[PDB]
Amino acid sequence: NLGLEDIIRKALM
Amino acid sequence: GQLNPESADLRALAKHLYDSYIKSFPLTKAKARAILTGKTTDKSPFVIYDMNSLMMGEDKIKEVAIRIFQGCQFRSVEAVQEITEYAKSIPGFVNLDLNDQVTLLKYGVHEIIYTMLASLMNKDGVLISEGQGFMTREFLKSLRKPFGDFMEPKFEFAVKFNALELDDSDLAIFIAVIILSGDRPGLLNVKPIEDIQDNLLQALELQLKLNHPESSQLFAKLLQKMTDLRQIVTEHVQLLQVIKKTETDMSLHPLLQEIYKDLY
Ligand SMILES: *c1ccc([N+](=O)[O-])cc1C(=O)Nc1ccc(C#N)cn1
Ligand SMILES: [K+]
Repeated sequence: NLGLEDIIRKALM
Repeated sequence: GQLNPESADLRALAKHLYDSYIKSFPLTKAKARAILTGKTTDKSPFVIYDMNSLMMGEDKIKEVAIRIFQGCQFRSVEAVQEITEYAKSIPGFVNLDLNDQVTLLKYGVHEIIYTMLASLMNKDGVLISEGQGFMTREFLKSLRKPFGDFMEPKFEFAVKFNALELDDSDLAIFIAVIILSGDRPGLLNVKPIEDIQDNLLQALELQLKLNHPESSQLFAKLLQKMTDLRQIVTEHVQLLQVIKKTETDMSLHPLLQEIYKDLY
């Protein structure tokens, strides 16, 4: 899920 | 076994992970077990065990299955953010390639959510609605297909996993080991991941030896539970595929749909 990757990417910032 | 600079470093790593665990996850296993065993005065969850009790607890709160999966994944955003924050505390994780960090987490979060879900389960059912409700296992199992088959494999995992009697200090290292799995698809640099997991595995083994004197091969038995976690995730991906390929009008009570959204 790209939405999940995006949630993880934003959280990793 | 000897108390040497090596073992002391592994105990410092376990304590560091435990402290970050406490800061990242507000709901711990100890808090969940206190609710399940009826030792929390301020929390007496309502028990939903049949259709009658389901409608009596109404105030306490596109295919139906897809909306449930969309809803529970949206309610799981906070968990993903907390798991991601925990991973930053794992020494070496942020130094890895960012693509590998995302790959490790995007597969790891599902297994960790199921690990945390097992803390919310006993043989009778599972806590819901932020510890304010308790949904029984047999009521879930009794629901019409395919819904009645959703949670039963997760209860079966939970009873075997909870019988290991791990505490939050055990789980902190176990979760870190899950994240640093160097066998995920699409990983670019596997060796730096394995080097970190090797340290986490040494810390896990020492933690289990000190914390569980009455267990035999608990290190091996815990690692075997990763096989169960991956099977649970794979079954969901498969079920969604056949659901995307089968057109079945599935009716489910809206209160039950709300409850399933608190599960995974
Ligand atoms: C959400 C709510 C309820 C259920 N359930 O009862 O089975 C499942 C879900 C959900 O979305 N689960 C899930 C499991 C694994 C993956 C992955 N990858 C995604 N979603
Ligand atoms: K019981």
